Order: sequence, then structure tokens, then C-alpha cells
Amino acid sequence: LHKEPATLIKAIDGDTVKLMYKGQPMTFRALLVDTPEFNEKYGPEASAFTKKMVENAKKIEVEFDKGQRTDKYGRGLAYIYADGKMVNEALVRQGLAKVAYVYKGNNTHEQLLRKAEAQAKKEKLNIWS
Ligand SMILES: Cc1cn([C@H]2C[C@H](OP(=O)(O)O)[C@@H](COP(=O)(O)O)O2)c(=O)[nH]c1=O
Ligand SMILES: [Ca+2]
Repeated sequence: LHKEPATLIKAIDGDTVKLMYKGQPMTFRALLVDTPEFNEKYGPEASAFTKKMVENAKKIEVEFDKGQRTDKYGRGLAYIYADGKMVNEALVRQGLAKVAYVYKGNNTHEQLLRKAEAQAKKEKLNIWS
């Protein structure tokens, strides 16, 4: 896989963000995770966590996996990086997302994110408390 440049347009919630990619606005949905919706427990915290991560970043990148790059809602499906740190992994490590939506061919970082979930769980963090 390889990282490509993108620019923040707007935070949306824990696992979606609006980014300018190859000069076009698109909503990106974070691969391999699921944050609570804003109306659910930890949802506001998930939203706040991702917002700080992307808004503070001097550099956002997106990394597509090997399979589909758009979901059925027209959202980009990627791993999203903020100054080199993967949002997807960071959410999971903080117990603010579960590993989820693991589809064949788009699962390159599955074991990485699983390892993070295991540690969040060990630490009884947030969703796991
Ligand atoms: C993360 C992801 C979600 N989706 C689809 C599955 C779910 O369809 P359904 O909407 O029909 O339940 C939806 C969940 O995304 P959200 O968790 O943002 O709601 O997005 C994909 O198709 N591929 C993906 O990689
Ligand atoms: Ca969600």
C-alpha cells in the first residue's frame, strides 16, 4: 500500500471525515473500524478524538487498500493518517472504536488493529470499561 496526500475539509464523526483528495471533496470512511454514532455512548468522545487528530495534523494522508475504494454510499474507504499516525489504529487503541467491517481484500492492517483492540480491552478502556 502507499500513502497519498489529502487536505482536511471538515471533521464529521468518529470514523468519517471530509477530505479533499486529488482536488475533489469526498467523505472518507475509516477502514476496519466502527465508532459509536454521536447519539450513542462514547460517540461524542470518538468524534472529539478524530476531530482533534485531523484538525491538529500538519499533514493528512490516505492509504487505500487492495480492494474497493468507494463504498455503496460513495464514501472513500481508506486508512487515514495524521502526521504519520493512523487514525484507524489510534481510535481502536483508545477503546473508542471496535475492529469491524473486515471484508476480504480490504484487510491489510487487520492484525495491527486487532493487536490494538486487545490492548485497549486489557486496559478496560472506554467502550471496554
Ligand atoms: C467500513 C465499511 C462500511 N461499509 C458499509 C457497511 C454498512 O452498510 P449498511 O449501511 O447497509 O449497514 C455501512 C456501515 O457504515 P457506518 O458504520 O458508517 O454506518 O457501510 C462498507 O461497505 N465497506 C466498509 O469497508
Ligand atoms: Ca459508525
